[PDB]
This record gives sequence, C-alpha cells and structure tokens, in this order.
Amino acid sequence: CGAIASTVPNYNNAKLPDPFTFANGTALRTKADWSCRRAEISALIQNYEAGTLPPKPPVVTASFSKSGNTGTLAITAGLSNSQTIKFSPTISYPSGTPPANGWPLIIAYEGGSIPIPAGVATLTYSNSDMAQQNSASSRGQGLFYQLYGSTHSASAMTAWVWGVSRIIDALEMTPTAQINTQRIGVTGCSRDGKGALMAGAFEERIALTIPQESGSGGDACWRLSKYEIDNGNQVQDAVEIVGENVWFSTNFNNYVQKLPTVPEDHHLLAAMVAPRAMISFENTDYLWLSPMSSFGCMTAAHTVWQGLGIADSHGFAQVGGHAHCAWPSSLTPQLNAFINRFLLDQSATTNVFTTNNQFGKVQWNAANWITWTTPTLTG
Ligand SMILES: *[C@@H]1O[C@H](CO)[C@@H](O)[C@H](O)[C@H]1NC(C)=O
Ligand SMILES: *[C@H]1O[C@H](CO)[C@@H](O)[C@H](O)[C@@H]1O
Ligand SMILES: *[C@H]1O[C@H](CO)[C@@H](O)[C@H](O)[C@@H]1O
Repeated sequence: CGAIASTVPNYNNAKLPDPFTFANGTALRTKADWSCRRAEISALIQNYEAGTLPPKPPVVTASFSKSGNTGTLAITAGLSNSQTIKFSPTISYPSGTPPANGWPLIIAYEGGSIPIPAGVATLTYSNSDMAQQNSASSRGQGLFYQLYGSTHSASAMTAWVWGVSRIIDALEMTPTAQINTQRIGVTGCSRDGKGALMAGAFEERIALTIPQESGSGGDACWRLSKYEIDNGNQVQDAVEIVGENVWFSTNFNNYVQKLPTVPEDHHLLAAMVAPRAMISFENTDYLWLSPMSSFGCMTAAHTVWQGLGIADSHGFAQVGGHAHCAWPSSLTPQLNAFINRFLLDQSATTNVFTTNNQFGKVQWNAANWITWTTPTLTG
C-alpha cells in the first residue's frame, strides 16, 4: 500500500469524505484497492479521533476451565519490558455436542442487549474493566492503561478493541474452548454499541458486527449530527461527547469545532468492516441518538459494500416505539437473518436497509451530503 496518510493538513470538506478516493487523490478502482483504503482510513481515524491502537504484544497466553455450561478464559498479555495484565472473560455455552468445528461465538460487550440464538455461544466481555468509562474523570484508567500507561493516546474504545483482539488470540490458542474462531461476531448496546462498531471495524477476524442503538460516536456521522443540533434537534454531537466521557482520544478535542477539516467520518469507520458483514440497529424515539445522522451515515457507508458487489452484507434497521436497548420482536427476523447467514452458515437472505424517516426537525437529503458516484470495483 505504500506510505499511508494519517494526517491531511489541507482537508476542508463540509460534506462527507469520499470513500473511493485516497488522500493523495488516487481513485479506487479494484476490490483489492479497498484493503489499502481501509488501512489509510484506520490511520486517519486513529490520528484524528481514536488514538493509537497497539499491535499484538509479544506475550499473550491463555488457560481455560469450564464448570457446567460456563467457561472461563484466563488471559495474560505482556510487553517486552515485562509489564503484564490479566483478564478472564466468561463464555456461556449451549449444552451438548458442538459442531465439528466448534461453537460459533458472539463477543457481547457486558452481555449485550440482543437475543442470542440457541446455537451460538456468548462471551461476556467486561470492556469497562479494560478501559473505564464513567465520565471525563476516567481518562487513562483501566487494565489497558496498566499495561501501556495512563497517558497512552488510545481512547477507551480503542483500548476495548485491543482487548477483543487479545480475546480472539486466546481463543485461537485454546482448542478446549471449543469455539469456531472463523464464526465470531460482536455486539453491544448504547455506549457499548459504539464500542462494538469500533471492534468490528478494526479487528478483521470478526465475521459479523452488530451495533445496537449506538448513536453519536457510533453509527451516526459527526457532520450530520452537527447539522441536526444546529437545527434544533436535541442530539448528542462531537462537541458534547468529548466532554462527557473518554470514548475518544484527547486529540479529538482539537477537531470537534472544526469537523470539515477531519478527513473521515463514521461512514468510513463503518466501511472498515467491509468486505465483512455488519447490521446495526437504531431507535428514533431518542433524539439523543441523532436518528437522521445514523441513517445518512449508514447510507453513505453502504455505498462501499455496493461498490464491492456485496450490498447484502451490510444491513441497517431503524424503528421507533420501544425503550432504549429494549429489543423489539419486530426486528428479530432481520437480526436472525444476519446471524443465520454469517455465523450459522444458512442460506438466509440479508437485504435489510430500512428506516421510518422519523427524524424530527431535519430531513435526509442525499445530494447535500454524498458527492461521489459509486464505482463498480473490479477483480
Ligand atoms: C496513493 O495512496 C495509496 C494508499 O497509500 C497508494 O496505494 C497509492 O499507490 C498512492 N498513489 C500513488 C500514485 O502513489
Ligand atoms: C500518522 O501516522 C503516519 C504514518 O502512518 C505519520 O506519517 C503521520 O505523521 C501521523 O503520525
Ligand atoms: C493531521 O494530523 C497532524 C497531527 O498528527 C496535524 O498537525 C495536521 O494539521 C492534520 O490535522
């Protein structure tokens, strides 16, 4: 891919950054080009809003034990300077004999808030232990920072991603966990839905990503939410979110008032999942979630899957009429379709892209935000 850009000093675009053009002005043309564009997007997101995602450390070990239907995966991670941390997620297993290749698994941030089908194991990930997230007071606290240092630039969500990567490393080394590491999904609701999106985007071994009501800093776009808040919708936005918690790097503070200068938005974050599968779910009852911004953000991200000829690997379903993080039974068929196809190997059709258009004081106008023509990427 060559030397990937992590900063674009002269960038200034009030509309959504174009997925299909590299920072240097080179247009994407092949499906393989998307791998390099994803890597550039990774670098840009880390530089502007997420902080640094460390690579696998040189020590990662794991032991496993099981009591009844609950496994405990005891992980240790260590740096070359001997510093180490440990954490022990648990796994809830279906009973009986697993498939020949092991159970498909969903890594659920603090248990998630989706119903998980019977043939799928659930790993409960205590992401708040990995990086605290009470308020701005939490900056640099959590197991991640006991390894890398409390001034490490990673946001809380980037630290969470790191923990997921170590979990998957551990599973690959632990046959007795009886997990099919080729069929791992990730989910989370609300602030943990923001986290699940980051995990699926940055950790390519995740086969299915399921963010639930993730809102601002999740599947909503910064630029669209600024439009909402300026027009009287009481949405969460970039300016408020960096003061509320530590889900983003301290450096993001330098850009929340200057969003057009940021050469990325969360449509590119979501597009990092491609060519893997993702369906996110949103709720128009809570303007805090920035409903129009999520629909426009994911509509923009969808063009990447469309350009790759795999539109049905990316879903979006947005409805109203239920409490925050309550699962409406009306969406269970859509959720199960993605789980069935991408984790359970069924021939389920996954064409899901729906909203009720309940956006409050604004509307979605694609011509005001998307300026690119989706190319047909070759090869
Ligand atoms: C532009 O940047 C991309 C990503 O680093 C790279 O693959 C491509 O070769 C660059 N274009 C030129 C002409 O070097
Ligand atoms: C982001 O990272 C790139 C390398 O990918 C640097 O060149 C840049 O200065 C910034 O540190
Ligand atoms: C990209 O990022 C660098 C810092 O890494 C800035 O100096 C530059 O102006 C652009 O924001």
